[PDB]
Amino acid sequence: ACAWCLRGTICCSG
Amino acid sequence: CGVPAIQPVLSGL
Amino acid sequence: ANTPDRLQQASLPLLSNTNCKKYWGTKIKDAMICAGASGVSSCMGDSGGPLVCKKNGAWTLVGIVSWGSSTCSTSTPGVYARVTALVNWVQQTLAAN
Amino acid sequence: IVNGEEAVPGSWPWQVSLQDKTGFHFCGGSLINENWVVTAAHCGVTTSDVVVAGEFDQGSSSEKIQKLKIAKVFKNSKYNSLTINNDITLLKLSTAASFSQTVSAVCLPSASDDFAAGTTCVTTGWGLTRY
Repeated sequence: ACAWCLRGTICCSG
Repeated sequence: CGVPAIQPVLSGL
Repeated sequence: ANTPDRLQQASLPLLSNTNCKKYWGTKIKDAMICAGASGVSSCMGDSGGPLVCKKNGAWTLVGIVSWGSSTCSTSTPGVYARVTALVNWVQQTLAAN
Repeated sequence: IVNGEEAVPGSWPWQVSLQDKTGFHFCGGSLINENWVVTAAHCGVTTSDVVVAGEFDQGSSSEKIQKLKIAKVFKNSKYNSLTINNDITLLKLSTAASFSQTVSAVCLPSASDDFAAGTTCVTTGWGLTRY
């Protein structure tokens, strides 16, 4: 379970 | 709002 | 596993908060809505974009791409910000700025 | 999007790409009028970033795109980064979009609208097509 962004610390796999 | 000039096409719709 | 150069689209059903809870439990809050579990999924890079449904014929903003499974599993529903529960805040803000 | 399909070019005219100064795409958003975009709060947009409207193919210049600048960022003050709750942010543009065949607005609902479980809806974006 994680945010579906690309760049950042809340994003999946960083 | 909500009515594009170019109509979308979708598979199965 | 890289980005598509051209814009993608996919069809998907809304869930009730009761069924969505069968997968995600207590992570589901009142300002959230789920769609998917149907063979498709949003994935990293889609964050902040639209989920739209027809109302009185017009395409209408029902969700904002928010979060879900870390492998983008097409068996699991995706989670979206619920615009109905946030739309009065939108209105105040526009009105005052 | 995993298991989706290419869109008809120009058919989702409210879809925008949010980019940094080097031109790297990090999130999407939606136009709601000539001056305002709706996106997610976790994206962390600031006034350094750019709003790109009217674009289809990110690898080609066969498009008339508009690069728009951000006047201010309104993050929802109930946004909780542990629960990812109240995940909404508004972007006011310092230069207005000019609406056309490939650039215009999505409707906003009433608070009172009802979208019933099991309705077929639609999602769009330029995210990963596989893990």
